[PDB]
Amino acid sequence: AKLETVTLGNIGKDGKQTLVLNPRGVNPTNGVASLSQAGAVPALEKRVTVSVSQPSRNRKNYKVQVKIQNPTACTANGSCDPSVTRQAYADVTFSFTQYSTDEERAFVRTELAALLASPLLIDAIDQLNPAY
Amino acid sequence: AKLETVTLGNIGKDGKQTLVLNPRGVNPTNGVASLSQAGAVPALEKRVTVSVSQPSRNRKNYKVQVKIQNPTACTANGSCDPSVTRQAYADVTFSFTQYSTDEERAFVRTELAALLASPLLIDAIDQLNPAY
Amino acid sequence: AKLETVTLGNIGKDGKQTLVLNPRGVNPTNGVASLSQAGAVPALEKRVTVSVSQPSRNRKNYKVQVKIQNPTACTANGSCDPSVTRQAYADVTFSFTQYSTDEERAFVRTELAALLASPLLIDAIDQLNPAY
Amino acid sequence: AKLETVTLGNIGKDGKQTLVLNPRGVNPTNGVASLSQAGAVPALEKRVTVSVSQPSRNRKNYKVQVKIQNPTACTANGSCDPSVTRQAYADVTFSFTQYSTDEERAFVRTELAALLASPLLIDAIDQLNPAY
Amino acid sequence: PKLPRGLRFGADNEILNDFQELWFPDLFIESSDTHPWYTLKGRVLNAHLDDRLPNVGGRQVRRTPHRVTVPIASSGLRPVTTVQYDPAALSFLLNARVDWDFGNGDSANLVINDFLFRTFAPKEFDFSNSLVPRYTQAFSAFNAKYGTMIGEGLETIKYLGLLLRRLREGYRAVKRGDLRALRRVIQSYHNGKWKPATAGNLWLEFRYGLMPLFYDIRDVMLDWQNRHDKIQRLLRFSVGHGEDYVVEFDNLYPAVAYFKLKGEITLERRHRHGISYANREGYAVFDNGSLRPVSDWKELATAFINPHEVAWELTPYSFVVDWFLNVGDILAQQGQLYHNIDIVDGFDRRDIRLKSFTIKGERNGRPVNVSASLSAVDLFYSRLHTSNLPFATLDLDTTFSSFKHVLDSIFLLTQRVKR
Repeated sequence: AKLETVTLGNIGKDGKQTLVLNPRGVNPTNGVASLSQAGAVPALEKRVTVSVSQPSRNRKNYKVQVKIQNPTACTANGSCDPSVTRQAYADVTFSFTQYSTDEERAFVRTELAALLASPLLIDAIDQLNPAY
Repeated sequence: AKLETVTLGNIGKDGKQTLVLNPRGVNPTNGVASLSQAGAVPALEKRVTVSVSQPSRNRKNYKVQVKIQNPTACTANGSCDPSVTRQAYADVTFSFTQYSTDEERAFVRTELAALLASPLLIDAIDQLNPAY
Repeated sequence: AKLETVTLGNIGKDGKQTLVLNPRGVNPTNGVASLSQAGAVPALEKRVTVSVSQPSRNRKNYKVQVKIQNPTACTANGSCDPSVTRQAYADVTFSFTQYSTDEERAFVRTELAALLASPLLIDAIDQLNPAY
Repeated sequence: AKLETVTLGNIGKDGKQTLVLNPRGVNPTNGVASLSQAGAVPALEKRVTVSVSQPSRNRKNYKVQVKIQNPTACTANGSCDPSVTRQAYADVTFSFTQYSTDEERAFVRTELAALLASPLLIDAIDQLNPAY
Repeated sequence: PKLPRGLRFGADNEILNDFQELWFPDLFIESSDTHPWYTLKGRVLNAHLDDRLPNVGGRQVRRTPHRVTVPIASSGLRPVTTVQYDPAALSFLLNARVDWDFGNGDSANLVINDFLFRTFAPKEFDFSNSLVPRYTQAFSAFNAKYGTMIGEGLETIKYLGLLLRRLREGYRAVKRGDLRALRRVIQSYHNGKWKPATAGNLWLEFRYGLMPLFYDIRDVMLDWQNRHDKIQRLLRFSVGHGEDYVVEFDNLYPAVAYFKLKGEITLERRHRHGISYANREGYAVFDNGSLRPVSDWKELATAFINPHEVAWELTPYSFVVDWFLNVGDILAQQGQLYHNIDIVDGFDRRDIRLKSFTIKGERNGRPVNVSASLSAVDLFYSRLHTSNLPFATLDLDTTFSSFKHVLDSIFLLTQRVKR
């Protein structure tokens, strides 16, 4: 549907964190939409990117790419302006076949989320731990 | 933590779908864990892969890679055995800096999930639609 | 915001001149919007072009380019159709740094306009005169 | 007269068979009209061809040629598409002299039909039998 | 939202044009304004007055959005853009600069630009009485005028298949070991005998024997691609004629309480009918590229004839089998355009363009010199899609039947080159 303000509740380890994302427009070249938090400095502002794709002579498969960019502001650099320190990269992709059905895709969508809420990944993500 | 049976509720467009994943062990070569539904034919069985990484002389950043493989069984091929038809590929990666903090990562984890539940992506995913 | 009909009052040395600009669409290749007066012949019709940019491996800076094209119609060429005679080129660009703040930019926007209303530029523009 | 849809009743050994023929146009080269049943595959569709002629330096006589082509569809060839098996050829010609009168010709037309309904030819045609 | 206004699904997830909507669109009502406000630059009543006032008008025009999509036939022409336009008494923007000098104090000059008005124009007409007869007349001359090019290409394609039946013997000669038959074919190519006699490899002898043969086939496939596209343009038969006509109009009052303006405008009532000739069943299965493109055919042909290859240490035997397999696949793809080709789509587009006209100036009966220029914005565009003909006379099946079995024998020959 239409790019809109996207509010998000239940965020962060607390789950009391909330975030809104304004539509940033769409880069027509790569054909990729953009979403962002409204901050002060766009360089500091959180970014969310989604894209679709269509099969070509190069590839017969659909690609759905989602990337998230969350920098780390250094408030006091010893200078009057904050500066980017660390840049968190969150990337998600999807592949499908021209005959892919709806529920299959839908099935993929939820389960990925459930994993993200699974106690497995949290140690993997938060504490950077392998499967043991 | 330890690889375990991972039960998942609230799956698929319905959300009444449930899935369990048994620990498949870990390939030590690539250093990647594996999880699977318990089906009949492993080739048919759903697969879930997670991995961590550690910075080397090649890269100073942590990588967390998660891939999901959900084939499509053809029950009647005209033959006595089912066969793989379409292979759904779901891939997720993560990048972090050695100075990355906990909550930053935690912040990334939830928000990605929220997006997956956001009304935006569902049309993007399920109905394969761009941002309009 | 959305491309719309852009009405402009207080135009020309008189300031009683008015102009409207219809959205012409956006060339996706260069990623540049286009606006125009609604005339008879598009070749004769006034054109207004705006564009944004995003930093790449080639440049770390934002570019905002605005060009204006105002031809000069020759009504009677001795032929049944008017013809382009002189082509007025008005070009404006902007550069910014990823850390550029809002008010800085806003500060730039107004002051440029004020100059255009300043008694300095009018002789420079209208009468083509240097600073003396 | 004009090529038209030609409906035919009382067809086949039953005589309950009916057939329609759409005008197929006329090949100008040979100067021959074409008629056909409307089927799925033109190769399968029944064909009817009629032609007139006019005396030349080569021949002083009129020729009227009528050919009928009724293939035999093989529905299941073991392949997804039907295929021509047997091709029934029905050919009829006529010769006349520049002084040929109307009723003479008319006399020819009916009697040929009557023969086709005569009990003689049916065994000759249907059961492939000589005159005994 | 998965289905656009011009696309339709299928049984195998195929995106085809929706013929239900593409033939007859939906009539959309237009409520917006094109140019409701026009400006005046001049003087009147010996006083400087620059104001903006709306004139008469009204917006009732039925329009449909254009659609440009991929064709519905392999190696075919673009689909027709079916757009319905309802005439509302099309207005022309009046740009007239008049300069009058009379009296002793009554002198003014003003230019009225972008003045729209309403006339009486015929909304419908019919030219089929002169077009349809002339339409079937070109069919008789088509076999004499273009028949030479058709028969010439038929002979150049048959010789290609003959070369393909001969080179299969040299390839298999290395397989089982019959090298005696190889030396019989090589000697029948060169004028003299200069072949290498040194004992080399077993497969290297196949390269020397086919040296002139590689250059022969290269020139065949080169110019064939150009002639293949030349004959596709002849299938689209479109003929028409223009005739002169004059339209009279009156009741123009652009100069309120000053004068009236009249004139004459000459139009050209034109008509042309196009037809489409393609596969009857071709438009049932298609996707957004599934086939082998033709933009690289000119480059990929010389990729094997050149003495320089990158596959020598890459198992050349596998590349050779794949090369012939790709040739038969492309030949089978083009071979599906001659099986049964009949009239599939038809359309009749009528339009009236604009020509040079004259404008006469007058002021309440006095002659005055007036110089103006006008242009056309909207025109009649209604392409009515239908399938029917008043007198249908066409036969192209037997003419192209000789080309169908030629590629069939070639496609069945490559099946004997398996592993």
